[PDB]
Amino acid sequence: KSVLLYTLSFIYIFIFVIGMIANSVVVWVNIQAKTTGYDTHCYILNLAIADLWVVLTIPVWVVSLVQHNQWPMGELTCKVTHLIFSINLFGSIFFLTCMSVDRYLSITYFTNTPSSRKKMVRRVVCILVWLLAFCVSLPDTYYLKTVYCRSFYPEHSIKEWLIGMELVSVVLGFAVPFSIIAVFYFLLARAISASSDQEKHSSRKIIFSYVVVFLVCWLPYHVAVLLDIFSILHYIPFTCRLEHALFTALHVTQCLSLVHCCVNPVLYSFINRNYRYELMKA
Amino acid sequence: DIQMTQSPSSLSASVGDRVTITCRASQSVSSAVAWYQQKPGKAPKLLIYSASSLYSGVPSRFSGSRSGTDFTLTISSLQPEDFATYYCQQSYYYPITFGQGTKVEIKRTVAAPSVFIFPPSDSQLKSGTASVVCLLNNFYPREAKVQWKVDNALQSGNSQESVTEQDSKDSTYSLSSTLTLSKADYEKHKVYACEVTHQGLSSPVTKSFNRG
Amino acid sequence: VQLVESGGGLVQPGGSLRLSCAASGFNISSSSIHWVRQAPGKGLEWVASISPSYGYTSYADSVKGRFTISADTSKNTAYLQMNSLRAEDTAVYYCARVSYWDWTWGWSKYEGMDYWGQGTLVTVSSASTKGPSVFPLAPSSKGTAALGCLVKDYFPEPVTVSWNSGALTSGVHTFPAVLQSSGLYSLSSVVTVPSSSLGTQTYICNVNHKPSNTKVDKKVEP
Ligand SMILES: Cc1cc2cccnc2c(N2CCC[N@@H+](Cc3csc(N4CCC(O)CC4)n3)CC2)c1OCCCC(=O)O
Ligand SMILES: CC(C)CCC[C@@H](C)[C@H]1CC[C@H]2[C@@H]3CC=C4C[C@@H](O)CC[C@]4(C)[C@H]3CC[C@]12C
Ligand SMILES: CC(C)CCC[C@@H](C)[C@H]1CC[C@H]2[C@@H]3CC=C4C[C@@H](O)CC[C@]4(C)[C@H]3CC[C@]12C
Repeated sequence: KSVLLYTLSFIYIFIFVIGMIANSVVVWVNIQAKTTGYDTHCYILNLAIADLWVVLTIPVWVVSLVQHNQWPMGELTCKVTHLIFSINLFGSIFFLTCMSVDRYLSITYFTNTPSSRKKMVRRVVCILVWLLAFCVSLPDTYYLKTVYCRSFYPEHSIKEWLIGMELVSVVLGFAVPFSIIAVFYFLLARAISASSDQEKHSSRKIIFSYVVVFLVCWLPYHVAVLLDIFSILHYIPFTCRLEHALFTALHVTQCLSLVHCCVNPVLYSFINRNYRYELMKA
Repeated sequence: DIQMTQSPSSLSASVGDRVTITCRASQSVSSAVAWYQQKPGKAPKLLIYSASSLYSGVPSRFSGSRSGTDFTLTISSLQPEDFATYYCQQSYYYPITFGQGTKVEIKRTVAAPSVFIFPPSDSQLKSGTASVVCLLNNFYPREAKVQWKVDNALQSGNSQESVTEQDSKDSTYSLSSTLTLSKADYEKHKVYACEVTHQGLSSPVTKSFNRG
Repeated sequence: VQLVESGGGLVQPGGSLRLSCAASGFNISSSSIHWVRQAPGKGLEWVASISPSYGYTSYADSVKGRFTISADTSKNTAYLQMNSLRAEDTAVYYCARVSYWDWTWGWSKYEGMDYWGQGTLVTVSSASTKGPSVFPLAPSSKGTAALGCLVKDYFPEPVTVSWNSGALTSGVHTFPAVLQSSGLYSLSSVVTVPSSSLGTQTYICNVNHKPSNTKVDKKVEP
């Protein structure tokens, strides 16, 4: 068992390093490009910031995990980290959702809109997404305590609360984002197909990756969590093999999930020719 | 509407000289500017787009910059094919507003204007409208002052001035000022005159003719 | 990209017109189409713009409530309809494309008009066709004399003047037409020749007017 935890620790260290470097570079280039006459996008900067915060919080999780699931730090760290991580993760997911619809609208609706109006719209959307992410994340930390750091929900209906929270994490966390992103990237692909000039410059094998990496990142984790919750409901028989399999699956898929943090810079900005040229210039 | 002033209004630089044209906005526009080039009676082309990017196709001589809300177009060597007005556009705020333009013209040495006076043909007197013409030929630079004073009685408010474009060979202009009156009014007066003042003239030249 | 305009022509004041810019070589729906106007011998001006996809049109102040811009994607075309035209609308209209690129969505630049069509003169003049009247600017009394032909009261433009059956082409100037107050154009064409040659070789100027196919060979002589 300790072998698995050590392997996951190594993977986490690698992910932390890569994500930190990539997000820092992206943010720096985004800040500096505005002096060269470019028009950088607010969503990319906010997404980079959110990924940077999650990566910064990873080390606390690694330290807690290596310590045989013990929690040496106090309750203050419990609350602060479980709040920061959740807020940043939800913000990143919501920005990935909003970015697809913005990209699609850029080719049809915003073709003849002055830059000032679209800039104002983008700022409003960014503020709204940040506020919504914080509001959705707050309840989880609202009832988090340590004594083993975990959540102690109200007893009278404790059962419901569990599933309650889970539903949100699958309804507003992965279901709707995937639905919207897939639908709007398919529509964008169709719109590019309709035109002829755009075909030569752009490539249709990048949008498919955009819409598939989300699944590759967040489907195993959610299915594992749903299996765990169903097990906690005693629907599945209680067995040592089953509990061990669930534990291993949850840990490995959690480790895989954070790859979502370090794969955004490589997928949304690095492959962009203009960004690469600007980076080489800088 | 965002007002965009542009200077200098008119340039004069010989081939090979550098050129600099400045565009001043009113509010702050973030790098949303462009510079075109309208040849005489032709569709303008896009020279520079965004703050400083160069449209693919233009020679490397043309370049742009930015400083707060003041933009500038700089040309290293002014090739003979670069003589045409350049306009300044901003795209940040609708409605889009262009600039006045800064015509770039050939340069040469000062040359005096040849002045001539032409009365109206007796045949035109039948129509009842009499026109007299003062002609300035083969002069430089564009600036030139022409005035009418019939028997020392200054006339103003009724006259048409027309100038050509830089001559292909000599790079000189040519100006025509037409004075229009009525047959009775022309017959009433005794003598007519045309006075020309120019940079290449030490003193004004007054060419006068009598009605008979 | 081969944008081409159409339409245009003399229109009585207060009439109406419909200019059409028909694109090609690309889909119109992925870029906005603007209309630019240039008054005779003046700077450019903006008129209207349209996004063919969902039709979000923005107009200029001088044309607000008068000019309607529409798009047809089934033919890659845009149409500007103008009504209640005033005397100040005399100008030349171009249609421009504000190119948009998707392959740089994340890190883009403030685009600008790049492909312009040709002009289409729109003369809103209440006058009618007329034939030019040629008058001789004879040489002065008294080493190079000058003489010319003044063509007055003609409409519409243009007019071509050649001196002595095209024999003379050096020292001959034809000034641009000037719109008189009455609304009929005037134009002087003058050439300078040696003083001695006068009185020996007869000089004649050719005034040809295609709109009324009027040809006049005026014999200028002192
Ligand atoms: C390293 C690590 C990575 C995780 C990756 C994803 C989820 N959790 C991780 C986690 N833990 C476990 C789950 C609770 N989670 C709270 C939370 C709030 S919102 C949220 N998202 C759920 C998915 C949805 O798509 C977006 C929102 N998750 C954080 C704490 C981690 O630390 C392990 C603790 C030590 C041990 O495992 O013993
Ligand atoms: C308690 C804190 C650390 C967790 C709450 C999330 C933090 C990270 C959030 C809350 C409000 C957020 C800010 C809200 C708005 C903007 C403007 C944008 O143009 C750049 C990012 C920036 C400056 C955000 C940075 C991240 C931020 C500070
Ligand atoms: C994260 C999930 C659950 C919610 C995602 C909702 C996002 C995509 C919604 C929230 C507010 C919405 C914006 C509200 C207002 C406008 C202005 C309009 O002129 C264009 C569309 C636009 C820009 C909307 C795009 C979609 C939008 C950004």
